[PDB]
Amino acid sequence: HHHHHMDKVCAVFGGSRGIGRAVAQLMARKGYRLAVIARNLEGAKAAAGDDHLAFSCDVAKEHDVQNTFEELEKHLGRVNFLVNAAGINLLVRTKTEDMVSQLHTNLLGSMLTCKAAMRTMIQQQGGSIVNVGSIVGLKGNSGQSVYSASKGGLVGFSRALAKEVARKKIRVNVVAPGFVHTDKEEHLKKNIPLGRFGETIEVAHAVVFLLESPYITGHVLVVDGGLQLIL
Amino acid sequence: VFGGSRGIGRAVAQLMARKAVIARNLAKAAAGDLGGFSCDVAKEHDVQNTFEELEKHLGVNFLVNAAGINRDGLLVRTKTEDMVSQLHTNLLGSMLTCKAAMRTMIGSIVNVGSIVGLKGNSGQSVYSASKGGLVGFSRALAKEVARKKIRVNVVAPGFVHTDMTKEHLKKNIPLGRFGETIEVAHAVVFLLESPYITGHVLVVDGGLQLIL
Amino acid sequence: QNRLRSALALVTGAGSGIGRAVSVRLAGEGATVAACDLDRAAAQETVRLLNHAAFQADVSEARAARCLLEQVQACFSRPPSVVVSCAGITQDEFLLHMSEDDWDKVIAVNLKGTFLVTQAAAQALVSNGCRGSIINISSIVGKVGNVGQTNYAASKAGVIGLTQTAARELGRHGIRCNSVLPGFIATPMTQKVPQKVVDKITEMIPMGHLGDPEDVADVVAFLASEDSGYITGTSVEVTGGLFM
Amino acid sequence: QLQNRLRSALALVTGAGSGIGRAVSVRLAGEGATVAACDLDRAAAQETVRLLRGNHAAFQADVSEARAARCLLEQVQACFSRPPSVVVSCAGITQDEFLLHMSEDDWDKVIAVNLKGTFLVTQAAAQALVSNGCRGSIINISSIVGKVGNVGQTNYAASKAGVIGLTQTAARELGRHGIRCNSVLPGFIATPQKVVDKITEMIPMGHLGDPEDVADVVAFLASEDSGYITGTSVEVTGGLFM
Ligand SMILES: NC(=O)c1ccc[n+]([C@@H]2O[C@H](COP(=O)([O-])OP(=O)(O)OC[C@H]3O[C@@H](n4cnc5c(N)ncnc54)[C@H](O)[C@@H]3O)[C@@H](O)[C@H]2O)c1
Ligand SMILES: NC(=O)c1ccc[n+]([C@@H]2O[C@H](COP(=O)([O-])OP(=O)(O)OC[C@H]3O[C@@H](n4cnc5c(N)ncnc54)[C@H](O)[C@@H]3O)[C@@H](O)[C@H]2O)c1
Repeated sequence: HHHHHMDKVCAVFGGSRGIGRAVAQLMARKGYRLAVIARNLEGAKAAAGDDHLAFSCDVAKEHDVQNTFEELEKHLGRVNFLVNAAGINLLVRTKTEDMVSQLHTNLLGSMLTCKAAMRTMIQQQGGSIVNVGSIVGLKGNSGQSVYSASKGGLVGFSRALAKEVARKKIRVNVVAPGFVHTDKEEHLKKNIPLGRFGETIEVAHAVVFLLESPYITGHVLVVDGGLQLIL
Repeated sequence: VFGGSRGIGRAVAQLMARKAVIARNLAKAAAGDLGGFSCDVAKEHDVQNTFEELEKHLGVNFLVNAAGINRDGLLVRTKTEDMVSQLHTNLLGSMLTCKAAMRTMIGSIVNVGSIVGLKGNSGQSVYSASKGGLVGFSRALAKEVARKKIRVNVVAPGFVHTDMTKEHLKKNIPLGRFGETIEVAHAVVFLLESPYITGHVLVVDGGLQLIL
Repeated sequence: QNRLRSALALVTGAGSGIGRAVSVRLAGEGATVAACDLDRAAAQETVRLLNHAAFQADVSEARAARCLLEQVQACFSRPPSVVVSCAGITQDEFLLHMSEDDWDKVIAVNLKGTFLVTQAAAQALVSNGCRGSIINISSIVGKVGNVGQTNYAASKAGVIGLTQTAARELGRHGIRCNSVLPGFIATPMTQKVPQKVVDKITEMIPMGHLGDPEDVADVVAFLASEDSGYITGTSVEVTGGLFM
Repeated sequence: QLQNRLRSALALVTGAGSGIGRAVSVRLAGEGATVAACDLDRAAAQETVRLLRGNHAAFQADVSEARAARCLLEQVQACFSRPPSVVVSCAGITQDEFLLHMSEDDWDKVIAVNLKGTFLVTQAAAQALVSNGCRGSIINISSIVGKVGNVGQTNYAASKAGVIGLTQTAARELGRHGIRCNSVLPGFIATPQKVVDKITEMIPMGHLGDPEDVADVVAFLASEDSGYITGTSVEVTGGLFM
């Protein structure tokens, strides 16, 4: 935050979604000049109004990310906070068309996003990036084989990027949500230590926490209520 | 053994022959001195064109993914053309393999990853995102197929070479110097012949895992 | 009158280093900190920096651990909603030369001490039906190990499995148990490390400097708050990239 | 078939009286390794020897006691004129109780045997191999519980998790001396009813593991084939808590 010039500019990709909104709402009350950005411009415009800006982008396409990054920078300034919360979710059932798709918007989408961010964060020698993953990316889950690879490679990527640019005073962290109420279950919640599914804002606080911890980089902060202990 | 012409792929083939080589470039030289083809990891249709050759030749108890490309470079210097390449080869390439091999085995699959896929490394952003993806992928595939008497595992080797220092990055390694392809191959055959072991990432370490 | 207004914080080993920094951090969140420490002289020193109260107890002792929760609960008329175990020592020696005394000392204080504090605190919360958060300070050494710290790593790795277990049992009661894995922090404990070795580690750390005990206290303050209401049975790392 | 990769190895297995410890002694002796059985019950350890050519010998020593641990290594080097190049710690017990009601006795007994017991054995074995300039492979058994934790096992999970950190440290110091130190993470093994049936359904494979399968990884880690694997934890859980 600040007392005059909003030098705390954050970019939340998929800010119109569930996790994206909770982050964009929480940081707004803290003093962060955010930019709600998703595939739907109208969904991002309403989120921004309900100052802050709104952008339309597709993290899968490369030239669309580089275009938005320059568009984002010119209207708010140099971005020193990045939040990637724009991810989507059997054997011998999934077509190859679906594999490449969610391997580009979940994994490659964050890679291209972090790449465009390092062109301005390295020059300013400051910044902090948080990538939204999952315990499924590490521990895995039945029926979510391809989704596990996307959030799994994000773990190795961020930590590799963390050690690469840490001397530029830039931190790259990971959050690993468990089960959340976004856009059977009672027997599964019974196994969960807390006994309930995680709320959207509960993940947001974990994201902001990593954005504000000046000595935490390349760490996967898991928020699952102890789900990683039962599966 | 996918990518069994060079690297750890041939080493797995040799140790297994002592007790079906699939590489990009014809790959027959390895078959000239091993018991028991051409394919690329990126194209699914090419993978299917290879698994179809298995029924006529043998008719796929063990599957080893050792094919991969590792080109170092910074994230800002790295272009999209190579970002998609390593991902479709090291990650998606193993995903398309385990899928076509799921037609049979109704089995033991070992995916050769890396230590940098779990802990990361400088200048290896894309390669870490590639070898790190097959970690959770194997975890999810295991839980789904373990009841089918099929088990998938991951080998995460450290620094594999002919004790090439770096310089001098061998002094940091507690176990003398670098590891060799043969030693890594002994871990692959181990996980393949070990019951009640699935979804485990065995680390051909050498003490490297204890540090960065 | 802030984030942790209604919270009652029990911080063991709050007479120096992180424990003192945690006490300052939590008190800044509007919490009344019950600074516990083996040395009362250093415990009262923390209270004067911050109604607050000081307590003297040896966490390795079962009698001193039970009575500690008895003295605190009877002094504030309420069980500690926040329990932070920072009581730890270092008796480092090579594996081939480490004595039995060097082993039992660290284990009794760091591992057993954490157990007794976590247990008695858990018993105090459930007895009153009170919800809270149990924060045990482990280390990055408890994940990868470290040269000369055979007894320290075995104690810090034990804290993780201890806290994860407690999080599975106290989850139904409303008690969250978490672990913190800090790297080399600018504390009196790291003052025992030769300056030439500190500089070498400083090079190893990706960020390129030692951590501040307030940065560790920032994590503790987050785990104690309701902002981490869905966070339990985890291991937060404050290493600055070290041993990732 | 293609076994006997331990023909010149002296194997020391603590807690080889029954269960996994006994199964390990069979697997190692099956590969021509001179097994030195060690257990709290002398009769139990001597029984295992009878189930094994290499002129084996059983020893009685409380691994929790520092004296019995050091006397153990001295008797082995006096009976075979050489220190054990293969050391596997299987000596451990379980005393389950809720955290809110776990007595100090339940805590100390588990820690002293599982954690402190492993420490004393690993140390004395390391001191033996280094002082003689011998290369070896130290193996320590640490259940999957000591990684994720389990209800009623606060003392057991902390002890087994401590073993991992204990081994990772030893593997770093003894790396220069050519002594590999690894850890094994077994799941739930059928070793000496309603609770068991629920555990099987939880396991992805759908059944309890065998003590022989636990001895499989042990035979590998102690062999030359695993000569570059040190400070690594191996899981034999059948997919449980992967
Ligand atoms: N400082 C670091 O670099 C670092 C890194 C990782 C983990 N840790 C852990 O974080 C915790 C905080 O350490 P620190 O940096 O404050 O070290 P420190 O040396 O500042 O802490 C020592 C304090 O602990 C108290 N204490 C020691 N044994 C006790 C006992 N048996 N009962 C009650 N009190 C006791 C002492 O009174 C003393 O005030 C430690 O437990 C340590 O293991 C520290
Ligand atoms: N299913 C399981 O019980 C299970 C699962 C995973 C891992 N483990 C671990 O693997 C190891 C092998 O287990 P097991 O199946 O043999 O259990 P077990 O119940 O068969 O082991 C009992 C044996 O351990 C010996 N022992 C215990 N404490 C001793 C001491 N202080 N000194 C000497 N001997 C001692 C006893 O003599 C006895 O023969 C154990 O340490 C256990 O922690 C067990």
